[PDB]
Amino acid sequence: KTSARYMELVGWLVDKGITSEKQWIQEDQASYISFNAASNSRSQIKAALDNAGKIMSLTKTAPDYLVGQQPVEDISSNRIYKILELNGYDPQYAASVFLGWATKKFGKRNTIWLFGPATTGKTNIAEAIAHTVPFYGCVNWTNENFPFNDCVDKMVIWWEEGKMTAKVVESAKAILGGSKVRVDQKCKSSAQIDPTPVIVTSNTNMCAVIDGNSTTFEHQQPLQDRMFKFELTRRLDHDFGKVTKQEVKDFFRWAKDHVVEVEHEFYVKKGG
Amino acid sequence: KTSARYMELVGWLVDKGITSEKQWIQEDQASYISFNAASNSRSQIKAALDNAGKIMSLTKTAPDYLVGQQPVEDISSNRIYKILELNGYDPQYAASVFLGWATKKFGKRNTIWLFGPATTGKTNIAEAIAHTVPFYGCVNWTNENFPFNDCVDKMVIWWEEGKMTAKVVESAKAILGGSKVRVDQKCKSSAQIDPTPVIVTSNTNMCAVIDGNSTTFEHQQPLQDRMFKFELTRRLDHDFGKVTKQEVKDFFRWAKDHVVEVEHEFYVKKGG
Amino acid sequence: KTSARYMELVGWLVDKGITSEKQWIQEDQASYISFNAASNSRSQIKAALDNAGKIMSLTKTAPDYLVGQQPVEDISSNRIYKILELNGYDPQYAASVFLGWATKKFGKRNTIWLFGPATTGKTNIAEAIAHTVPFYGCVNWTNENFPFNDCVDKMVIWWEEGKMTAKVVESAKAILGGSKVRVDQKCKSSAQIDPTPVIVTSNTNMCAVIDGNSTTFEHQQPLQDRMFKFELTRRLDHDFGKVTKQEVKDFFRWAKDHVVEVEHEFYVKKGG
Amino acid sequence: KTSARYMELVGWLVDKGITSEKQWIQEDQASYISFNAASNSRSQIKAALDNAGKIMSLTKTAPDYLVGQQPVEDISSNRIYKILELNGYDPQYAASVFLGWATKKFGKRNTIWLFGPATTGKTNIAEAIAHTVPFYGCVNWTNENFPFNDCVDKMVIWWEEGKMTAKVVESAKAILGGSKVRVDQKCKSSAQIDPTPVIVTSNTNMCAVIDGNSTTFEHQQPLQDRMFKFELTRRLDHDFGKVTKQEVKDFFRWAKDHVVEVEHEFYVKKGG
Amino acid sequence: KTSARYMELVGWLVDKGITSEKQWIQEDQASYISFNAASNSRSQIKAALDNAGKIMSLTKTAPDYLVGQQPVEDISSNRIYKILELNGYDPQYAASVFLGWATKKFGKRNTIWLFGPATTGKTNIAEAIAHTVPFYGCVNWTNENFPFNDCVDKMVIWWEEGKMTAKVVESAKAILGGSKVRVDQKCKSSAQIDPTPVIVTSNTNMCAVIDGNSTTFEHQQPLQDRMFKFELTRRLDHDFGKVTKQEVKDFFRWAKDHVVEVEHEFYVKKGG
Amino acid sequence: KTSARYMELVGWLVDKGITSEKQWIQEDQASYISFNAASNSRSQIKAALDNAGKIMSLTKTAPDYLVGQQPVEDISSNRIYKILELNGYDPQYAASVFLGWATKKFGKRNTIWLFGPATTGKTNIAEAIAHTVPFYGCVNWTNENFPFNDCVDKMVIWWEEGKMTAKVVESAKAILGGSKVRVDQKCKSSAQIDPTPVIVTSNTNMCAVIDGNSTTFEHQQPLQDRMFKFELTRRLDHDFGKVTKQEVKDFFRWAKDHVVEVEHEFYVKKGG
Amino acid sequence: KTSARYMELVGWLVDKGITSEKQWIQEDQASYISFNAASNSRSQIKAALDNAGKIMSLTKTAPDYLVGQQPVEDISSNRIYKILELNGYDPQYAASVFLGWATKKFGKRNTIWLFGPATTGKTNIAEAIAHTVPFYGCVNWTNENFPFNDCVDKMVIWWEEGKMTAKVVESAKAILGGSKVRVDQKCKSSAQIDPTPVIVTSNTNMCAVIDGNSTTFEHQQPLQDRMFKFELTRRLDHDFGKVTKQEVKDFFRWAKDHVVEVEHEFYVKKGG
DNA sequence: TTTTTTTTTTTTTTTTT
Repeated sequence: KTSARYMELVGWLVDKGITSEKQWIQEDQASYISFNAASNSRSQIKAALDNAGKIMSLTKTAPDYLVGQQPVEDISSNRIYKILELNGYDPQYAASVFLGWATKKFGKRNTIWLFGPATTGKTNIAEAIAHTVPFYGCVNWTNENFPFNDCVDKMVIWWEEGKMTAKVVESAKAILGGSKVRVDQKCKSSAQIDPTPVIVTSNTNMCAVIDGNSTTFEHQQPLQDRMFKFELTRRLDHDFGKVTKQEVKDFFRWAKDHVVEVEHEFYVKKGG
Repeated sequence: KTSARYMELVGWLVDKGITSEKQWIQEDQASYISFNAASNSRSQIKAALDNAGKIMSLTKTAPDYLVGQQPVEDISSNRIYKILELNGYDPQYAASVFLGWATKKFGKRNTIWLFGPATTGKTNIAEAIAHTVPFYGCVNWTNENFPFNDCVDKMVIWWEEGKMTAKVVESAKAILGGSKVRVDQKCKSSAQIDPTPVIVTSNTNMCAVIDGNSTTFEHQQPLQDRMFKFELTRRLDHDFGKVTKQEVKDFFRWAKDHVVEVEHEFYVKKGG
Repeated sequence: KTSARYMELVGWLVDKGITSEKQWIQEDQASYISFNAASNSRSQIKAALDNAGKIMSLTKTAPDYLVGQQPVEDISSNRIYKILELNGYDPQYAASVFLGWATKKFGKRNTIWLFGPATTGKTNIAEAIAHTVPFYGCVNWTNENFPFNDCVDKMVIWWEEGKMTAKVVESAKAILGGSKVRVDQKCKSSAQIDPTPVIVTSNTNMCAVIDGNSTTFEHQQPLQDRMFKFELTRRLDHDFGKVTKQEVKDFFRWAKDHVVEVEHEFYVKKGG
Repeated sequence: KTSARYMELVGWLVDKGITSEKQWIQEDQASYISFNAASNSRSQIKAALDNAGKIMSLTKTAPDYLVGQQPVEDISSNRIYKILELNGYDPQYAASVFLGWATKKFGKRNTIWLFGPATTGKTNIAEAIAHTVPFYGCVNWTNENFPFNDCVDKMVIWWEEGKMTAKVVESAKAILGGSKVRVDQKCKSSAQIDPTPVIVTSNTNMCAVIDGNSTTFEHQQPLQDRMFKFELTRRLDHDFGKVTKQEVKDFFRWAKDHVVEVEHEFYVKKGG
Repeated sequence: KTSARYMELVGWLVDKGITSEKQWIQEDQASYISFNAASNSRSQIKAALDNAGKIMSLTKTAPDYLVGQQPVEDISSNRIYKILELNGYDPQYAASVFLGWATKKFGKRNTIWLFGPATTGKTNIAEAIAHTVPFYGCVNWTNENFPFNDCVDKMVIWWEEGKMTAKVVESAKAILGGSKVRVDQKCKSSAQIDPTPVIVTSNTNMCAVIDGNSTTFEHQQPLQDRMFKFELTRRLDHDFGKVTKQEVKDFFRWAKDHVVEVEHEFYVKKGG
Repeated sequence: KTSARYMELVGWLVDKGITSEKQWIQEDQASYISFNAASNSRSQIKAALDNAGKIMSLTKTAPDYLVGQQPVEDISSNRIYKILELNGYDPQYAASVFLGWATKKFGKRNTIWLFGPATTGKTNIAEAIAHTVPFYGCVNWTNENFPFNDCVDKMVIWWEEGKMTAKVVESAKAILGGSKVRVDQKCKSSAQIDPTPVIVTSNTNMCAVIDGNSTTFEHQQPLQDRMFKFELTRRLDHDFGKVTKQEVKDFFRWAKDHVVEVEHEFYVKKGG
Repeated sequence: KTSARYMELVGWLVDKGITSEKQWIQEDQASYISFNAASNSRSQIKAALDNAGKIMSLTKTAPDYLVGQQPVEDISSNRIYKILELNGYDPQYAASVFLGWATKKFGKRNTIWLFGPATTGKTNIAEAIAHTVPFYGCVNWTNENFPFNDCVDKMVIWWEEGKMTAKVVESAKAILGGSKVRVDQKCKSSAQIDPTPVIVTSNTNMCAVIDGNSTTFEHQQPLQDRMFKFELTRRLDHDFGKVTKQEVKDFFRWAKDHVVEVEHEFYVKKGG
C-alpha cells in the first residue's frame, strides 16, 4: 500500500521534472493531495525529489538544457536580439563566448561580469537566465557568516546582490577556472562545489572584493584573467524584456550551430 | 480511496476561497466538522488550504472578483461616486490609476498613497477594499522585527498602520516597483514576493522612512515616483462607507468601460 | 466513528454558548466524560469551543442574547436604580449612554471611565457582568510592553486597575471610537485588536499615560472625547450588588422599552 | 467502551478518599495496577483526579466534609481544650468566631492571624489541620516572582515562613476580605484565587509589607477590619499535640451547637 | 490478563526484596526473561518496581530491618561491639541511643554528626549502614546547583563529602527534627522529603554552613541542639569491618533487650 | 522479505563499496527504483548502508584498494610519471615513501607535509586520490570547535586547507603519527580515530598551531620526528589532471615491486 | 515473543565475551543484521549488553584475567623481557609486584607507577594492558571538570595523560587504596568506583595535585606510600612494541607460578 | 457468508543541549 504509491510518485516526478514547490502547485495538485491523504509522511516524497534533482544535475548539465529540441527558426524573434542591438554588442561573438564559458572547456575562464545600470536590459535578462535553468543557485550576502551557500551541484550561480566577498576568495578563484574547493555552508558543514558557471547581476564591480568593511585590490590580475567584463552605457527603454523559454532555446541552438574563434585573455578583442 | 476525498476537499476550498478557520466555519462547516471528527490531524486540511491559497494567489487576480460581469449602467447608485465627488478628485484619472496599479499595465509605478483623516471617509473606503479581497494582507509596520508578514501570495497589501522602515528598503522598493525580492523573514525562511497591489491608509506619511527611532527624507524620491499620492481635504457625512463587493464591481466595470490615458506623475493636480 | 460525537459536541457548544472548559464541565457531564474516555486528545473540544466563540463574537454580538424579552413589569425591581440614584447620575442620560454602548452606533463614543472610591459598589457589578457574559476580556498589567492582550474577539473589555501604558496607546485610541490598529504581541507576532466596547474600573487617573517611566497627559483629550467620565463619591453598603443574568436581562428590556434622546459629551454632569 | 471505566474511576476518586498521588496510592493499591494494565496511558486518571480536586475545592467548601454529625459530648476530651486553656480563649466565643470565619458570613472579616512562637503549639495545630482536610494551599514567599504558588482553588491556606510583599497586595486584600482577583503565578500567567481562608503560623510580624526595597505598614485599617489577630503567651509541655480528625470534627460540631454573637474588629476580645 | 500479571509482578517484587533495577536483577534474573517472553516494553516492569518501592517506603520503615529473627543475646557476636569498646564507649548506652534514634522517639533530636579519620571505622561503617536498608538516600554535597538529591522518602540518609549550602538549611533542619519539606531537584522535578534518619560521614566539621562560596556558622545552634557529636580519636587494626545484616540485627536485639535512659545535649554524654 | 531485502542491500553495498547516498544513486540506479516500487522505507536501506560502511571502515584499510591487478605498463609516460620526472623527485624513493606511509609499514613515520605553491600539482593529485577511494576523511580547519570531520575510520585523511589546532593536539598527533587518545567530540558522545594515512595539501604553514587565538610552534617536535616535509614549489603547466583508478593501481603495484630501505628524516635530502 | 532472541543474545555475549556493538559485529555480524532487519527496536539488545557488562564487571576483577586459559610456559623471549632489560628492574620482583597489585593483598598498597621520558616502553605496556581485558575505563584528563567519569565498575583504569586534580582526591585515594566512595560527575549524576587496578601511561607531574587553580603537594604521603613507583631511562626502537595478549598471559602465568618476597615500601630499591 | 482492526504504525514531543 506504499510501494506502488512511491513508484507512481517517482514516475510522475521523473516525467514532469519538479524542482521546487510552487511549480508542482501550479502544475498538477491532484497527485500531491492524493499522497497527503494516503500518508502525511513527506520523507518519501522528499527523498524522491532529492534523488530526481541529483540525477538531473549530475546528468543533465547546463548545455543539456540549452540546446533547444525545436528548430532555431530565426534569431530576430527574441527580445535579446533588439536588446543587444540597442546596447551595441556582437551577437555571434557574444553567443560563442557564452557557449565557451558554459562548456567549461576554456580552462581558467568561467565567469562573466556586467558593469552598468540595471535598467539597460540587465535585471530582466538575469531573471530569465535564472528561470531557464531548472537547477540554479541564488547566492546572496544576506548572512555575512557564510556568504556562499546555495551553489553546490547547480547549473548557474546568480550574483545579483553585492560583490565577491574576501572571506571566501579561495572558493571564488577555484570556481573562476572551473576548479573546486571545500567550502562551509551552514553551521558545521564543509562540502565541495563542482564546476558551475557564474553570472553576475549586481550593479557593482566584481574586482572590488569586500573584506571586513572595505574593498581589497590584491589579486586583480587573476580576477580579470578568469572573468570576462562587459561594460554598459546606453540604457534601454520601457518594457524591453519578458524573455521566455522558447527564445532562449532558439538563441542557444543558434549559438551552438555557428561557432567562431574565441581567445583566452582578459582584454577581449570584441571584433567578430 | 482518500485521493477522491482530498481532490473534492481541494476543489471545495478553491471554489470557496477560504483563508483561515473562520472563513471555513462561515462557509461550509460540515466538511470541517467531519474532518475533525474522523481525525484530529489537521495537517491534511492545513496543507490543502495552503495549496488552495497559493493557487489562488498565483492564478486569481482582480477581474475574477474585482470586475463584475455586469456593470451598473449609471453613476447615481453607489456611495463610491458620492464620496469621490465630495472629496474632489478626477473620476476618469482615478479609475485609470487604479486599473494601472491593480491590473499592472506598466511596471515600476505600482503603488498608491491616499491620505485622509478619520472623517473624510477614506478609512471606510480602505476597510471596504480590504474586506472585499479575501486573500489580502494588512502588513502593519508596527513590529520592528518582521514587517513584511502579510504580502506573500496575497491579493492586496494594506498599509494602514506605521510608516516605512529603513532596515528593509530594498524589499519595499521592489514591492512598489512590481517585482520579486528577498526579505529577512524568520530564521529559516526568506522567499520572494509576488507583485501585489499595495494601498496605503495610515495618516502618517509613508514616504518618511522610519529608521530605528528617526525619520529619513533622502529615500523619498523612489517612494514618490513609484506610486501616486492623493490627499483628501473635505470630510464626509454621518457614516458614509462600508462599501460592499457589488459597489466595487460596478465601479470597476464603469472604469473599464470609460477610461482615458494614464500619466506618470507623483503630485496630484488640482483638476477633477 | 467520531463524526457524530464531534457534531453533537459542536451543536451543544453552539446552543449553550460555552466558551471555557469549566462551563461545559459544570453543565453537561455525560457527553464530556464520554468524549474523554473515547478520544484521549482535547483537539475536538478545543476546535468546537473555538468555532462556538467565533460564531458568537464575529458573527453574533452580545445584546442579541443579553436583552431578555421579559420586561421588569415595574419601575425598578432590583437595586441597580437605587445605587445609581445614590451615586448621583442622570437617569435618562445614563440609560441612553448604556444603550448606545451596548449597541454601538452613537458615533465614536463607546467607552466609560470610572473614578472615585476604590469600592463604590462597582467591583461586584463588574464581576457579575463578566461572569454573566461568556465573552469578557480582562485587561491585566501582567505584561510590561504588551499590557493589552485580552481584547481580540470579545464582546466586552474590562479595565481592572493600573494606569494606561504608552507602549500600546494606538490600539486603545482606536478601540475607543470603534477603530482598529495592528500592534505586536508576544515574541515575533503582530495582530489587529478587534474593536470592542471597553469599560474602566480603576479609580486612578486613567487619562494619564505611563511612558517608559513618566506620566504624560497628551493622550487625554481624545480619550475624554471618545469616553464618558463617571465621578464616583458615595459608596454602597457591604457587597451591594450580586448582579445576575436575570437582572441584566430585565434592565436591558426595560431600557429598550423606553428610549430617549442622547446628549453626547464627555463631562457627565450629575446635576440634571 | 471506556465510558464505564471512566465513570467508575470518577466515582471512586469522589467517594473513596482519593485526592493526591500519595493518597490514591495508599487507598486502593490494586486499582493503580489494574488501571495500568488495562491502559498504559495515565491521561484518563490524571484528568479524573484533576476534576475531583476541582469539584472538591471550587464548589465544595470544606466544613461540609469536616464537620462531624455527632457532638463532642464534653469539651474536656481532646488536647484542643487543654491548648485553649493554656493559651486563653473563651469557649463559646471562640466557637462562634471560628464558625463565622469558616462560613464567611461577615462579608469581609474572614482572616485569622497568630502572634506567637512555634513552641506554643501552632506548628502541631497547623500540621493537624493540613492532615485533616485532603486539599490545602501552601504559599511560600521564597521567590518574589511567584508569591502565591499553592492556593489557587482551595479551601484553607497555610502561610509557612516569610512575609507578604507589596507587589500584589490587592490580591491578598481581596482573598482575606472575601473577594477574588487575578494574581500572577508561574509561567508569567494569571490565575484566580477565590476567597480562601488563610492562616499564618510563622513567628515574624506578618503586618510588614515589602514594597520594592522597603518595609511599610500602610495597610492597617483594612487588615484590622477584615482579619482577627490573636496574641499567644503561655506555651505547652514536652511532646504534646498530634491532633487527629475525629477530635476536630467533634470540636467543630460542639462549636456549631453553641453559637452566640461575634464582634467586628481586629483585636478579638481575649477573655472567657 | 493484564491486571493479573501486574498483581503477580507486584507480589514478586514485594516478596523477593526488590528496590528497583539493580537489586531486582541481583536477587532474581528469570523475572526479566519472563517479562521479555511475555512483553517487550520495560515500562511494565519499571512501574511495578516503582510501586513496590513506594509501598515498601510507605508501609515498612527502619525497624523492619533492625531486630533480628533469632535471638542471640551476646556482645561478642558482632564486630561493631568490639569496635565501640575499643573506641571508648559504653555498649549499653550506645545500644540504647541506637534503639531510641531508630524509632525516632525524641522527635527534635534525630541526627548525630561524626568527625574522625577513616581507619577507625567511618566511611566503611557509613556505607554498611546505608546498604543495610533497601531504600536509602545519598545527599552528597557535591553540586551547588543540586541541594538535596536522593532522599525522597528513604530509610537512612547517608551524607558523605560536602556541607549544607546556605539556602536549603531549613529543609535539612526540618528533616532532622522529624518533619517534611520541599527541596528543588532537577530542572523539571521537585518532591518533598519524609522524616528519615540522617547520618553524616564528613571528615571535617559538618556543622559549618556553605554560604555561596564561604563558611558561616549561623545555623550551628539548631544542629547542636538537635544532633549529637561523635569523635573518632582512636584507630582500629588493619583488615577489619564488614557490617553484615546479622550483625546489625543482633546489635538491635541487644539494644532492645538492654534499654536505659538517653540524654540530650551538644557533646556526647555517655552516662548509662 | 524484509530480511532478504536487507541482506541483498548489504551485499550490494559491500560489493559496490557504497559509502554515501549519491554514490549508490549513481552506481546501482536500478536498485533505488526497484526498492521504491516494491515498498517505501528508506530507513532500512540507510541502516544497511551505514552498517556496510562501518564494517568496511573497521575491517578494510588502504592497501586493500591501493594494490592493483595487472602490470603497471607505463613507467614514465603517464601524466603523473611525467610530473614526477619534471619535478625532480626520486621515483623509486617517492614510491617507497608512499608505500611506507600508506601500508603502515613505517608505523612511526606515517605523516607527510607538502609545502609550496598550489600550482605545483599536489592539490590536484590529493583531490584525485581522495575522490578515487570510497571512504575518506576531509579533516579541515574551518571551525574552532570541530577540529576533525569524517576521519573516524577511513582510507585517506586529506588536509585541504587550514592548520593544526591546539585544543586537541594529542588527537592530531595520534592521527598523523599513529598514537592513541580518547577524543571528545560534541557534548553527546565521542570516539577515537583509526590509524589512517593522512596527506596534507594546504600551502600555508601547517606547523603554525592555533593556540586559543595566537600562533604557536611548540607542538612542532612530534611532527618533525614523525613526518616527512617535502617542499612542493616546482609548479606544473595549466590544469594537468586526467587521473583514473587504473593508473593509481599500476603506480602502487610498481612501487610495491620496487621497495628497498626508506631513509627516515624530517627535511628532505638530496637522495633522488 | 522476544524471549528466544534475548536468550540467544545473552548466550552469544557470554560465549564470545562481547562488550559492545563493535565486538558483536567482529565476532558474529550475521545475528546483528538479522536482529536489525527483524526488529527496529533496540531495547532487547541494550538490555542484553547491559546484563553482559554487569556480569563481566561486578562478578570479575583483575586476577580473573591473570592466569591465562592456554598454557604456554613463556619467560624470557617476547618483548616483555626486552622492555624489562631496558628499564633496569628484576623480572621476578616486577612480576611478583604486579601479581600482588592485581590480587590486592597490601591494603593501601594497590597501584603501580613508572616514570620516564616518553616512548620508553611505558605507553606500549599500558596500551597492551588496556587492550587485553575487554572491560576497562579510560579516565582521560581531557576534561578536568569531570576527571573520574568512565571507570565505574571496570577492571583497569587507563591514564594516558593529564595530572592528578584535587577535586576528586577521595575517589583516587579509595581506588588506589582499596575502598569505595561516591563522587558527583556530570549534572545530576553520582558515581562510585571500587578498588580497581590503575595503570598510568603519560609521564607528567603526577605527584603535583591540581587544586583550585594551581598545584600543591599536600597529599605527598597518601600519594607516595600507597603504590610502587619505578623509574626508567633507556628508550626503545621503532616498530618494536605492541604487546599482544599471549605475552601478557605468559607473563601473568610466570608471575603466578614464581612468587618471591615483596617489601612494603614506596621507595623501592632500584633492582628487585 | 463475515467481518474491518493486527496495531493500520492512529503520529509524537522539544531536545539533543
